Amino acid sequence: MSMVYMNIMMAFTVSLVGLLMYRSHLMSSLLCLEGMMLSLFVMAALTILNSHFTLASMMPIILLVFAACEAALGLSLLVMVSNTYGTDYVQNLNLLQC
Amino acid sequence: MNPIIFIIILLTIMLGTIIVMISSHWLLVWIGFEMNMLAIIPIMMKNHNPRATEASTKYFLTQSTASMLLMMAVIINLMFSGQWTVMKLFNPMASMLMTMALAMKLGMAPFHFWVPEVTQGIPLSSGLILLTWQKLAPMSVLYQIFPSINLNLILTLSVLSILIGGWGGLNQTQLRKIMAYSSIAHMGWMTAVLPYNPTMTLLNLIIYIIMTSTMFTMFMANSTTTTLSLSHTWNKTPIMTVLILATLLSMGGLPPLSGFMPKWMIIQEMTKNNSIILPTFMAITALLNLYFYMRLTYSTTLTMFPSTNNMKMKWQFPLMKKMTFLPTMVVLSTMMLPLTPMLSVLE
Amino acid sequence: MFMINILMLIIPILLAVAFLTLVERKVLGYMQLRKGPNVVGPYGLLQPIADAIKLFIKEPLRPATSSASMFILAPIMALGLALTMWIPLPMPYPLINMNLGVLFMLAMSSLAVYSILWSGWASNSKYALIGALRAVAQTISYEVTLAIILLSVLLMSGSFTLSTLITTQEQMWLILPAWPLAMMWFISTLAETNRAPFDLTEGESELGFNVEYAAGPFALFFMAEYANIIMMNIFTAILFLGTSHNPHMPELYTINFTIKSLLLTMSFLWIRASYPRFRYDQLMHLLWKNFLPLTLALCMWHVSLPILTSGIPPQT
Amino acid sequence: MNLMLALLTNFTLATLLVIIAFWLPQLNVYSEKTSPFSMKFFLVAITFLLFDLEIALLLPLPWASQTANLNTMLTMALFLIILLAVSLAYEWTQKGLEWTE
Amino acid sequence: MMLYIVFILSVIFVMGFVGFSSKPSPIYGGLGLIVSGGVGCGIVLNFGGSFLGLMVFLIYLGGMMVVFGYTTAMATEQNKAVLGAFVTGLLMEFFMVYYVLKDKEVEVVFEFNGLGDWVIYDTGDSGFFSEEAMGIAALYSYGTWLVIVTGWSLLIGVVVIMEITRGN
Amino acid sequence: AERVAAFLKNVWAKEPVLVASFAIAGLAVILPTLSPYTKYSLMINRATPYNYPVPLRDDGNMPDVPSHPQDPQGPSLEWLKRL
Amino acid sequence: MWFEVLPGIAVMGVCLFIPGMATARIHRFSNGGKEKRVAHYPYQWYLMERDRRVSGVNRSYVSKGLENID
Amino acid sequence: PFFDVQKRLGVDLDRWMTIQSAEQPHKIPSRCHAFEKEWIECAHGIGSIRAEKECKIEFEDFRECLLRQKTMKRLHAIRRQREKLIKEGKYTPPPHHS
Amino acid sequence: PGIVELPSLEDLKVQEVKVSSSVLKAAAHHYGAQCDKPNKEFMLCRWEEKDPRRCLEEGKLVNQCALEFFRQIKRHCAEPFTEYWTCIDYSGLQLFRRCRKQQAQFDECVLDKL
Ligand SMILES: CCCCCCCCCCCCCCCCCC(=O)OC[C@H](COP(=O)([O-])OCC[N+](C)(C)C)OC(=O)CCCCCCCCCCCCCCCCC
Ligand SMILES: CCCCCCCCCCCCCCCCCC(=O)OC[C@H](COP(=O)(O)OCCN)OC(=O)CCCCCCCCCCCCCCCCC
Repeated sequence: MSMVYMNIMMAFTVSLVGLLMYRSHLMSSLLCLEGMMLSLFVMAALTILNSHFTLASMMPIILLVFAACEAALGLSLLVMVSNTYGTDYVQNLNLLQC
Repeated sequence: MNPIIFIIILLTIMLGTIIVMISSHWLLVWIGFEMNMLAIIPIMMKNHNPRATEASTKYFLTQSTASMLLMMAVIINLMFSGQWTVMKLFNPMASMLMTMALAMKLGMAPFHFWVPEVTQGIPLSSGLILLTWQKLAPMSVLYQIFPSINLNLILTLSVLSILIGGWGGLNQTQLRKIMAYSSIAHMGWMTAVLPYNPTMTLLNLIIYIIMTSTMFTMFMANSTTTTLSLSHTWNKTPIMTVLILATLLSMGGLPPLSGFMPKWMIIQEMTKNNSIILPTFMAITALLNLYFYMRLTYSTTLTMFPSTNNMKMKWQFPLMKKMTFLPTMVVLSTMMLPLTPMLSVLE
Repeated sequence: MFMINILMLIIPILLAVAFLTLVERKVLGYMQLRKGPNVVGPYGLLQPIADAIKLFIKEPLRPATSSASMFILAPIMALGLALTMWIPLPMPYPLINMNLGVLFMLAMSSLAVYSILWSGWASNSKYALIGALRAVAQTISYEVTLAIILLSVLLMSGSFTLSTLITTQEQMWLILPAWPLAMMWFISTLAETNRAPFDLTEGESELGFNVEYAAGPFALFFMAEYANIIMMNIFTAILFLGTSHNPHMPELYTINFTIKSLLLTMSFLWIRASYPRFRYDQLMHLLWKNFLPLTLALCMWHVSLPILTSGIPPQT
Repeated sequence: MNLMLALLTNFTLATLLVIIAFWLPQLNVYSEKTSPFSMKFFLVAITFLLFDLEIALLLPLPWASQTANLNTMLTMALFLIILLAVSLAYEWTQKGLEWTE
Repeated sequence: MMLYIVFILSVIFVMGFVGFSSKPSPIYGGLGLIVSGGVGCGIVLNFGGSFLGLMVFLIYLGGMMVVFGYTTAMATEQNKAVLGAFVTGLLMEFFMVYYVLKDKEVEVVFEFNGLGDWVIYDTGDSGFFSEEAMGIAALYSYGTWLVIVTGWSLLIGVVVIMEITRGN
Repeated sequence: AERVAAFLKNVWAKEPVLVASFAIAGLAVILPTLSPYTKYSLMINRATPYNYPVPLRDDGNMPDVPSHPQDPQGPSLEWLKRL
Repeated sequence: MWFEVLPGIAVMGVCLFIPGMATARIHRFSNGGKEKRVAHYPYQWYLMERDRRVSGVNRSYVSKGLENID
Repeated sequence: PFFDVQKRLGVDLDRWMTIQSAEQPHKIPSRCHAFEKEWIECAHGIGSIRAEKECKIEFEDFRECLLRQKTMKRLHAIRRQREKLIKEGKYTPPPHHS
Repeated sequence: PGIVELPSLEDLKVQEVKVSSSVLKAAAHHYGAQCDKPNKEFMLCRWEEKDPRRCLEEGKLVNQCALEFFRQIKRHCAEPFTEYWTCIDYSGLQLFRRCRKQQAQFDECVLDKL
């Protein structure tokens, strides 16, 4: 591939592992989710710019617009979780076991 | 919720799924999924209670993670082939993430732990959308990229789904959880025949949607969500118990009902490819599904459970629920075996 | 020589900010029938120097901040970004000749909200946080109109290059074809920089976020805030009051362009002395219910007006 | 390299003033002194984000006016701005832009 | 050492990810994600993407990340695991950097090279325009379908969030 | 005829800002259709030569393609010099 | 009186004039008495680099005219 | 597509950005326009089962222009050999390479 | 695979046109109306052959016409031209509209002399 791709590709892996291992806060994981889209944004832009894929120069912007809209929907749920149990801890969200 | 906003949100759930099915570009496929997840959360939060809030959160995190993996597969596929077309992927690593992203969205084992819990925390009408409509979009993509899916991966996810759906359903009394595990079990059949004959993936999907929609509709009519509450139906609407018996027997694959057709055709398309061990193991493990279906038939229609005194006040009012297409769905769920050769319309 | 160029831009900026404090205190004084500083040096010309030394040899507080690292990051970010917004300004030749300079200034300006948010956290006071949240909500709300208005003006210019705005106004000021946008741009710059009648932070009896700062750290927030007041008024003059550029006598441009930039900075001091203060719910309604409907409508008008007159500017 | 030096100088200068500000008066020796989530604020931030994203789709308009398909370009440009105004109307009528409990 | 600016930035890019991936307090986690975003724009700028790079600052850092920090300060109530994860992350980064700088070839899932990013740049360009800018401006002439679906999704985002946050 | 006047004169008194916004937006959607100069915008955009005009191999039957830039054949920008 | 406010304005005015005056002069000093070349687009950069090779001295601003042509 | 609505209605919703050799604004080509064109014209109409065997030569060239894997191996070999001879006194770079 | 064939260092040698971009940009309009024929043959060669090794001989012809084009200016209109590109060279953007007065003299000189 190339030398830069290794770190971008390894940055996605770090964020994925970070998202799959919650500690206590729900806000912490949403950041790991928005880190993933940042790595995908940079990785796609590197590919498109280097190959002179002109019409694909708009794709990274579309990736950013939808990923931010999804992030907004994520924060709204976090707020409604905090207004119920007083904190954004994931251990509280355990009613559905039974 | 305002009625007009309810229609608008529903049409956006449909539009998201339609965009996936009419798109020749991976970006529009991804946009289709995003528009679909954005619109379905409000119908899960509509009852405004902690359980709904928890269910919507567990669904968002699962579907958000799945969409990120899918977009990672698309970019890897762009690097190694320089195109966006919705077809076979050109990198084995892209195929694995793509296959795993779709598995998470579908709810296949071992990416299954959210289906019982999300379906339990939302109303019956929201569960009907979740278990029937939300399965169309991922299956459309699998129909198109199956030539490059890793055989050992797709067949391994199929086998686990059949097992975990079977064992999970035995230990349930809540109706919403029983359908959730029933949904996991039937997914394994659809993806087991996919490498061999994708036409039978659609047939099993169509039949599953018809049968599943019939069950949820009958539960919604009597507002029943637990096994016991369903056992009072014989004393309120006797006809509805005979329809539940017939559909439950159909879902179990017992001939001569409709639910035997997909299990019949999938076993045919696998023995043609010299696959004998897998269809037998799949068919035998499906008896677990027939068991906890039969248990509901014993407490609903074949025995008369205890009733309560206040039930007598219900006899004086009719059913004002919509029960849309219930007469048509129930007949299609039971009396379609003589029309099996009609599956060619799906080719 | 470039390093000399940077210092020839930074030091004069700080000196200009130092003597803007004096000019503000004296213009306000004469509009109030008094004088202002005229004892510390002739006509108060040494007043800025006395204030600087006094603050930098006064003991700082540094309370028991929850972090103690955001407390030091906030003033670095505020002052660091404030000086960075000057490097692409054509006066008439930029220090850095960016192709997307107008977009660079929007990007760097939207990062100044962090210093407001971080200093709220560091104070460790629950009430000081509420004041920071109101200030942040004000800044982001009014940079919606900065972005759309700027886009509308650039449709008559053709690029994001800041020096192309000089060519665009080589026959006529843009204040004439776009005065309605200039009005809402001028007011939007007051709200961004927390200036009266939009200074709820400094508007005691309702709240500020930089209350726990004293001595040097307080002066750093002050210097950054006033350098943004000069910068935004330099941006306005370039945008709406273009000055003709003669390549053989560039100093002629700088003198005329400086006079306009001063007159617009004095207008900020003029407006502070004349009006009472907006309520928090009232400046939000001034944006979401009055400016935004007009800004969106004028954006539609300015996308179509060049097309229907055959007046689309060149790309280059 | 020029833009890199300019950023280095500005932030390096700001750091120096900050540290010498926290130490210059400490060259002096003064005796030791001793001794609710709001929903409307959140909705302002979210409304700004969705509006801010729609602005991202409008920034390339000046370049989009250089095309040979002005009829198509002018149709979509007025569609995005009209849709942005529809969002404002929905919040306005649904009491989104209010500060009274 | 200025020829390897892109690789140096990428190394800082990863270190920031290990910062907030270890999940310190949300205040510091968001701080680390701002650093990675700024470094991320730096990489995109050096590949010829100026509009895309600046769009990161305006929309990602000055947009979403401000809402993240704004919501953290209002709904977050301002360990060994954090340090353990953070130290584990840096070591893997060091070894990946160490090997790609020793033999200039590393095989982890993919075959990566270590010559330098500059070796794949295009060698010819004499246009009177920016190729990146032309593509993005095509959103209005070619991307009619993209504009409609993107705009509708943003409009539905407004409707959906108000429904979720009403609470009654 | 009287209903509209009563309605228009009331928004003009209570909501002058909104009345201005809709009037301005309404003109942005209507005038381009009726404007006779909208056709010159496309012609100006098509006339701008970003690319190189690659020449065509001569076969003999091409009387509409000039052999030299200064020949009278081919598209002319005379209309632009007068606009 | 009001004109006693001017001396503060003159100092503030002079400090805003130095950055503009300095950049214009430094460019001319460093570019052989001409304005600094502006290269926003690849074509302009290509010509400037070509001028660097044609100058003999590795400087973009040393122009060679007809006297350099045989 | 699962449903070929675009072909039925003859409307180009998203086929304009699928490949990098399609029509680009101002006729700007991608770096691998020639290679993509050759592979597309080789594999057209014969299904992907055959194209995986009867158009392998073109595909390998296309993938070589995308990631440039083979070229970087060759340059890497030359650099090592020159470096090895450099630290033995056995090589002398010419004046125009220094 | 095969071996990439390259021309020899003596097959590429030619008399260069060593004049700055301001000199070219001042004579661009007259240059394109005089050397059109050798120029367009070379460009037709490039867009058809798609290989720079196939159009080297056409390339040398392009150089020769430019050298001969500038010599004629060197003979008849030297001071007017030297004063034209000196004004073009002064602006950072090399604008035509800043030097209309000097353009007329050079334009008129070539009209009478050539
Ligand atoms: C042919 C096609 C033509 C198309 C274009 C036609 C345009 C026609 C004119 C349209 C109106 C013009 C827009 C003006 C802006 C209106 C904004 C607005 O919202 O007004 C109502 C707003 C508020 O209106 P309101 O508070 O009275 O009430 C609003 C409506 N109700 C009653 C329902 C609440 O006014 C304000 O903006 C308040 C001003 C705050 C204090 C500002 C201090 C002013 C200091 C003087 C500065 C002078 C400007 C300096 C500019 C210098 C620039 C270099
Ligand atoms: C073809 C392409 C263009 C297609 C555009 C279609 C989309 C339009 C998007 C517009 C933006 C969304 C705004 C929609 C909301 C309209 C306002 C509203 O919500 O109604 C609230 C208002 C409340 O009524 P109330 O306050 O109780 O009493 C006084 C009311 N005047 O109730 C009312 O009485 C308001 C009356 C309805 C408002 C009608 C607005 C019409 C605007 C068109 C004007 C065009 C004129 C242009 C010609 C100008 C010539 C100078």
